[PDB]
Amino acid sequence: SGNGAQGTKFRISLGLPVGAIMNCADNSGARNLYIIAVKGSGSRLNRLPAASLGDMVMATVKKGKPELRKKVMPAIVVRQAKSWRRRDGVFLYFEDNAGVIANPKGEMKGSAITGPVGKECADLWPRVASNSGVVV
Amino acid sequence: MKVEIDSFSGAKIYPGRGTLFVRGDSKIFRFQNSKSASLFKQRKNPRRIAWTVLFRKHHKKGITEEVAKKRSRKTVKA
Amino acid sequence: GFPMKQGVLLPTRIKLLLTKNVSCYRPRRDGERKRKSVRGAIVGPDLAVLALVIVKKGE
Amino acid sequence: SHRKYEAPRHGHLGFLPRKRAASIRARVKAFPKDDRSKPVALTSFLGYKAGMTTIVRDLDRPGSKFHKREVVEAVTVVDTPPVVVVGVVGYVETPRGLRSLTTVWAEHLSDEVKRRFYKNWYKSKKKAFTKYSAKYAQDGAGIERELARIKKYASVVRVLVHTQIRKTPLAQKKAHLAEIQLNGGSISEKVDWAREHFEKTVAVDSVFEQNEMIDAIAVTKGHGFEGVTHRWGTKKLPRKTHRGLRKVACIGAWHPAHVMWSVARAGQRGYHSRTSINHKIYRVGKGDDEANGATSFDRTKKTITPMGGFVHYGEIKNDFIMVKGCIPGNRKRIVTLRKSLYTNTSRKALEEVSLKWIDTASKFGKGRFQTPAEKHAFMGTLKKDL
RNA sequence: GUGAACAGCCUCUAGUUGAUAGAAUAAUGUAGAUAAGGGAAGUCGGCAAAAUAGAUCCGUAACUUCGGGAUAAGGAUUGGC
RNA sequence: GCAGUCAAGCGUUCAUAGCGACAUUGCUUUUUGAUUCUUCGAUGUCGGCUCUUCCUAUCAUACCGAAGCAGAAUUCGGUAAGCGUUGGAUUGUUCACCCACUAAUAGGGAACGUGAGCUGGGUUUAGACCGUCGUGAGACAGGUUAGUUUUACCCUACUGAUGAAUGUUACCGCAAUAGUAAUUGAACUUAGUACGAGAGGAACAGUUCAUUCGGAUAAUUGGUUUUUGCGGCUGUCUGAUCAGGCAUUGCCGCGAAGCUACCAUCCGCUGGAUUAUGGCUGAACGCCUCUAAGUCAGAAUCCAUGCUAGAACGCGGUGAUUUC
Ligand SMILES: [Mg+2]
Ligand SMILES: [Mg+2]
Ligand SMILES: [Mg+2]
Ligand SMILES: [Mg+2]
Ligand SMILES: [Mg+2]
Ligand SMILES: [Mg+2]
Ligand SMILES: [Mg+2]
Ligand SMILES: [Mg+2]
Ligand SMILES: [Mg+2]
Ligand SMILES: [Mg+2]
Ligand SMILES: [Mg+2]
Ligand SMILES: [Mg+2]
Ligand SMILES: [Mg+2]
Ligand SMILES: [Mg+2]
Ligand SMILES: [Mg+2]
Ligand SMILES: [Mg+2]
Ligand SMILES: [Mg+2]
Ligand SMILES: [Mg+2]
Ligand SMILES: [Mg+2]
Ligand SMILES: [Mg+2]
Ligand SMILES: [Mg+2]
Ligand SMILES: [Mg+2]
Ligand SMILES: [Mg+2]
Ligand SMILES: [Mg+2]
Ligand SMILES: [Mg+2]
Ligand SMILES: [Mg+2]
Ligand SMILES: [Mg+2]
Ligand SMILES: [Mg+2]
Ligand SMILES: [Mg+2]
Ligand SMILES: [Mg+2]
Ligand SMILES: [Mg+2]
Ligand SMILES: [Mg+2]
Ligand SMILES: [Mg+2]
Ligand SMILES: [Mg+2]
Ligand SMILES: [Mg+2]
Ligand SMILES: [Mg+2]
Ligand SMILES: [Mg+2]
Ligand SMILES: [Mg+2]
Ligand SMILES: [Mg+2]
Ligand SMILES: [Mg+2]
Ligand SMILES: [Mg+2]
Ligand SMILES: [Mg+2]
Ligand SMILES: [Mg+2]
Ligand SMILES: [Mg+2]
Ligand SMILES: [Mg+2]
Ligand SMILES: [Mg+2]
Ligand SMILES: [Mg+2]
Ligand SMILES: [Mg+2]
Ligand SMILES: [Mg+2]
Ligand SMILES: [Mg+2]
Ligand SMILES: [Mg+2]
Ligand SMILES: [Mg+2]
Ligand SMILES: [Mg+2]
Ligand SMILES: [Mg+2]
Ligand SMILES: [Mg+2]
Ligand SMILES: [Mg+2]
Ligand SMILES: [Mg+2]
Ligand SMILES: [Mg+2]
Ligand SMILES: [Mg+2]
Ligand SMILES: [Mg+2]
Ligand SMILES: [Mg+2]
Ligand SMILES: [Mg+2]
Ligand SMILES: [Mg+2]
Ligand SMILES: [Mg+2]
Ligand SMILES: [Mg+2]
Ligand SMILES: [Mg+2]
Ligand SMILES: [Mg+2]
Ligand SMILES: [Mg+2]
Ligand SMILES: [Mg+2]
Ligand SMILES: [Mg+2]
Ligand SMILES: [Mg+2]
Ligand SMILES: [Mg+2]
Ligand SMILES: [Mg+2]
Ligand SMILES: [Mg+2]
Ligand SMILES: [Mg+2]
Ligand SMILES: [Mg+2]
Ligand SMILES: [Mg+2]
Ligand SMILES: [Mg+2]
Ligand SMILES: [Mg+2]
Ligand SMILES: [Mg+2]
Ligand SMILES: [Mg+2]
Ligand SMILES: [Mg+2]
Ligand SMILES: [Mg+2]
Ligand SMILES: [Mg+2]
Ligand SMILES: [Mg+2]
Ligand SMILES: [Mg+2]
Ligand SMILES: [Mg+2]
Ligand SMILES: [Mg+2]
Ligand SMILES: [Mg+2]
Ligand SMILES: [Mg+2]
Ligand SMILES: [Mg+2]
Ligand SMILES: [Mg+2]
Ligand SMILES: [Mg+2]
Ligand SMILES: [Mg+2]
Ligand SMILES: [Mg+2]
Ligand SMILES: [Mg+2]
Ligand SMILES: [Mg+2]
Ligand SMILES: [Mg+2]
Ligand SMILES: [Mg+2]
Ligand SMILES: [Mg+2]
Ligand SMILES: [Mg+2]
Ligand SMILES: [Mg+2]
Ligand SMILES: [Mg+2]
Ligand SMILES: [Mg+2]
Ligand SMILES: [Mg+2]
Ligand SMILES: [Mg+2]
Ligand SMILES: [Mg+2]
Ligand SMILES: [Mg+2]
Ligand SMILES: [Mg+2]
Ligand SMILES: [Mg+2]
Ligand SMILES: [Mg+2]
Ligand SMILES: [Mg+2]
Ligand SMILES: [Mg+2]
Ligand SMILES: [Mg+2]
Ligand SMILES: [Mg+2]
Ligand SMILES: [Mg+2]
Ligand SMILES: [Mg+2]
Ligand SMILES: [Mg+2]
Ligand SMILES: [Mg+2]
Ligand SMILES: [Mg+2]
Repeated sequence: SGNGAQGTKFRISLGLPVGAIMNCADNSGARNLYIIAVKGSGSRLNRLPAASLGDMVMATVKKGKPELRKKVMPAIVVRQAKSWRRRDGVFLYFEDNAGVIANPKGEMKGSAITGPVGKECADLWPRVASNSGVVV
Repeated sequence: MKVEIDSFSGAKIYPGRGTLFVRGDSKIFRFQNSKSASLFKQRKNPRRIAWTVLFRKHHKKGITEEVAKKRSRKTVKA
Repeated sequence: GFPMKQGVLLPTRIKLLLTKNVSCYRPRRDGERKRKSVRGAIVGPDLAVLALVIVKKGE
Repeated sequence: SHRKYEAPRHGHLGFLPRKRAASIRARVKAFPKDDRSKPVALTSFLGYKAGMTTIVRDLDRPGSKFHKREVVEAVTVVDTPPVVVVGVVGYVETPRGLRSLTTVWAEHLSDEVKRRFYKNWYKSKKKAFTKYSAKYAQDGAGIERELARIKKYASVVRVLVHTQIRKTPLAQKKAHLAEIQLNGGSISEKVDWAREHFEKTVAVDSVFEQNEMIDAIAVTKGHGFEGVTHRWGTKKLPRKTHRGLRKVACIGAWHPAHVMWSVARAGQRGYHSRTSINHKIYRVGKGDDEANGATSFDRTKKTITPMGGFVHYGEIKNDFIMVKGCIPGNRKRIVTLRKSLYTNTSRKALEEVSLKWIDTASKFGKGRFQTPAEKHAFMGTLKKDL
């Protein structure tokens, strides 16, 4: 979360600790995203920081265009897999872990998002809304 | 408040209850429980599992009174 | 505004291939078919408008 | 040396000692401030915890992303048949604290409470109160002198009430007796009230109402002898470690040469007293009301009892309080609901709820049905049956 | 008998049924298992654990003393009648 | 290592906003030396894991005084240790050094805390390679590889657990003393406002969420499975059938109950007194001064409220109190 995130976010189950790799779901040239940090996460001895739906992470691209590899950039988690629970009572989950590469302000690097996108992320990051097909 | 239904088993899913699965395509599948849920992950075919609605429908089980006549018609002349 | 379509069952919306001679589709060209959103024939509160026909007059 | 990495202690020193409570009936350590301008009433109530279930309602929180949407919420239900009034006890202020100076009892005591004064009912000659009861014979005079004294002295008046345990699916016969501070105005008015209510009966609606914030005072579930890991949430030691690993590796520095009061150790877990606060009353049930578990939006005549009935508890055939969320103690425990010690303005407290739906499906499995009516409808006719 | 089999597992003949016992099932152990999401971020170090495995068929790199490397790698298949 | 005094200088001007030479006075005992008191019929090295507690020379958080403080940001100083102070790559490391999050990633002590608590990577026996030295055996404060980590049942401490005797027994209560707890961030809005030539750019009140911590709880979801509950599968044995036995719980799918997870849900109080500091009235000292007398406002402090024990040698109210 943080910059450019207009909205607050209700807690959702943390799915992705540091080291996790999600699918890159944009058209940027990136094939996956390797999580090295979660923004706005706190501190407890021994705890991995771990992201969830609509969290902004800091990632590198393990697989993808060489102009994207070997460096750290912001991304946003768009699909989960660890099931979480909404305030309408529902426990839901996607089939994959996936997020999209983005700028500190929260602008997509790419122009499409392939696959669905959870609403809690859509609601959080307007330029993500824009590029989303099926939401939730 | 909507009572959704089990996309594997045919059961009513009253609120906050069972699980919701958003697949690759964006096809959403809703389960009443881990049973329908696992049979699902197991690529089991509901029309072959005796207790499901879908299976009962296809096998014409205990329908009886639906395929028993009704009475609904009129007569005008104006 | 999506129209209900008799025979679907379902209280949801689905997208169907439609053909010449059918509800909720008027073909532009000979042998044209279109895949179009359509509402189920089962009433829910998602409807803006129910369409009824009187069969018996009340008191 | 000095830690290395800083971390917060495991566990809260303000809940020591972690020993078993002295009674299953947790004590009310405090009552609301008194406002002697209002009518006389109780300030707490006895009940029994029966179970939980789920609720649906629309939320009202201008500003929330869930404003005007449905939420689903866990709630608990506590069985609550009318408490019966049988004594007043009158306390006086001293430079050594509150001390009781008398207790006046009803003339007739139910077997239920009488049973409470005994360790072996079946054998006993049940003589309890049989000479006190006589004090009424004579015109009434010594019971007046007491009642009178209480008025003359006395800074605070409590009422001896007890529960109607027989009106409850429990086996346990022996009822629960306890003191409840009276807060309606004037020491005299208080005792009058008390006296008038002897042998007579008091119901929860006279004490609690919808959307009120209330506290639950109860003894916590027991667990027996707990290792350090689960009891304090200490880190598991590594796999490699000899001579066991659910432990604390270092029990203290070399000086002070004494294991210290502030380190985690194996020992009793659970069966503690707790005064949990700020639980919202989402329903005040009436036992003489079919359609207890029904709603303005629901309608279907049905009571709060789940299909197959409250697991490990039974039925609910009396008034109850439905509290949002969850409460200390377990199914079957005597539990005390208490008025709040402050006027909370919260907004969160203040919001007035209206249930849309109360879950009613069996909790003994993955229940699919509210009523047996619904179940026959969906399922069809079976090989038993018609 | 199963099976490639003097393997494992089950059985006939023969031989045992010896090894203090009873009641409970707290902590901590020893020995045996399982865990959602993540996947070595743990650690000196993947220690421990997990994963792999039979057979039939297809397919198989560098390099080499030409003998190998090779079950390289990577795939499909397997019941009953 | 840390902190002062003098004040020549620095700082456009201007000693002391922030600094400070020449000198000079100190403090500290996580540096290193100096010493050799104790221990060689033995007090088990380094590091790390875990876990407690303490110090303050305060990094963050609360409230303040200064500024070469317009705003924003920052720097200096006070009261302050209540509460936090992390996730990784390399290295046996402590240290170092990068990446990264963050409100902040402060510094220390407790036999350089902590091996009948672990680990055993380094160091430091016996095997072994190399380099340098030696005629040689061998050496090296050089590099390298492999190398057994013992005991608690005692006492005390600590955690929990019973319990004789103060007529008996029972119920309801008091409260001494002791413990105590909550923490931090962001968004909306205030507001593109105050300030500013502009670039930029706040805060109080209000709202929604979140972090770290804590106490429970099991509606829901998830994990667990000897419900050996239902079904399935292999091998064999009971002549077949039915129904079963054996394979250290044979194997598999589902699986109620219980237990249980920031993997799940719920809940975490409000009064007073004060510190710094800004002030009132006001003399000393006809003027003047927050101070001498008296006094107002005031902080993550403190004392209560509240919350947990309940003194087994603190206590109250009440019930019934045996006869062959
Ligand atoms: Mg793609
Ligand atoms: Mg660690
Ligand atoms: Mg590569
Ligand atoms: Mg999951
Ligand atoms: Mg676009
Ligand atoms: Mg769209
Ligand atoms: Mg499952
Ligand atoms: Mg389950
Ligand atoms: Mg420290
Ligand atoms: Mg660390
Ligand atoms: Mg109290
Ligand atoms: Mg919200
Ligand atoms: Mg009291
Ligand atoms: Mg008296
Ligand atoms: Mg008895
Ligand atoms: Mg127990
Ligand atoms: Mg256990
Ligand atoms: Mg070992
Ligand atoms: Mg530990
Ligand atoms: Mg201790
Ligand atoms: Mg029963
Ligand atoms: Mg249940
Ligand atoms: Mg249950
Ligand atoms: Mg054989
Ligand atoms: Mg033996
Ligand atoms: Mg044996
Ligand atoms: Mg035995
Ligand atoms: Mg065990
Ligand atoms: Mg796992
Ligand atoms: Mg898994
Ligand atoms: Mg993987
Ligand atoms: Mg590592
Ligand atoms: Mg890797
Ligand atoms: Mg590490
Ligand atoms: Mg390491
Ligand atoms: Mg190594
Ligand atoms: Mg290393
Ligand atoms: Mg090694
Ligand atoms: Mg490995
Ligand atoms: Mg090892
Ligand atoms: Mg191994
Ligand atoms: Mg597995
Ligand atoms: Mg090879
Ligand atoms: Mg293979
Ligand atoms: Mg075949
Ligand atoms: Mg120092
Ligand atoms: Mg100058
Ligand atoms: Mg100047
Ligand atoms: Mg000076
Ligand atoms: Mg000096
Ligand atoms: Mg000195
Ligand atoms: Mg010294
Ligand atoms: Mg030093
Ligand atoms: Mg000497
Ligand atoms: Mg010495
Ligand atoms: Mg000696
Ligand atoms: Mg020794
Ligand atoms: Mg020693
Ligand atoms: Mg030795
Ligand atoms: Mg100036
Ligand atoms: Mg400025
Ligand atoms: Mg700025
Ligand atoms: Mg100062
Ligand atoms: Mg100050
Ligand atoms: Mg402290
Ligand atoms: Mg202190
Ligand atoms: Mg903190
Ligand atoms: Mg670091
Ligand atoms: Mg490391
Ligand atoms: Mg370097
Ligand atoms: Mg910073
Ligand atoms: Mg030292
Ligand atoms: Mg040491
Ligand atoms: Mg030791
Ligand atoms: Mg030792
Ligand atoms: Mg060693
Ligand atoms: Mg070694
Ligand atoms: Mg050696
Ligand atoms: Mg060496
Ligand atoms: Mg070595
Ligand atoms: Mg070896
Ligand atoms: Mg050892
Ligand atoms: Mg011993
Ligand atoms: Mg001992
Ligand atoms: Mg003791
Ligand atoms: Mg005697
Ligand atoms: Mg704006
Ligand atoms: Mg602008
Ligand atoms: Mg200017
Ligand atoms: Mg609870
Ligand atoms: Mg817990
Ligand atoms: Mg299983
Ligand atoms: Mg079976
Ligand atoms: Mg099978
Ligand atoms: Mg067979
Ligand atoms: Mg047959
Ligand atoms: Mg046998
Ligand atoms: Mg055997
Ligand atoms: Mg076995
Ligand atoms: Mg259990
Ligand atoms: Mg939560
Ligand atoms: Mg928690
Ligand atoms: Mg709260
Ligand atoms: Mg409290
Ligand atoms: Mg005070
Ligand atoms: Mg004043
Ligand atoms: Mg003045
Ligand atoms: Mg003068
Ligand atoms: Mg003053
Ligand atoms: Mg003064
Ligand atoms: Mg003076
Ligand atoms: Mg506070
Ligand atoms: Mg209070
Ligand atoms: Mg309390
Ligand atoms: Mg005493
Ligand atoms: Mg006592
Ligand atoms: Mg004693
Ligand atoms: Mg006393
Ligand atoms: Mg007493
Ligand atoms: Mg007495």
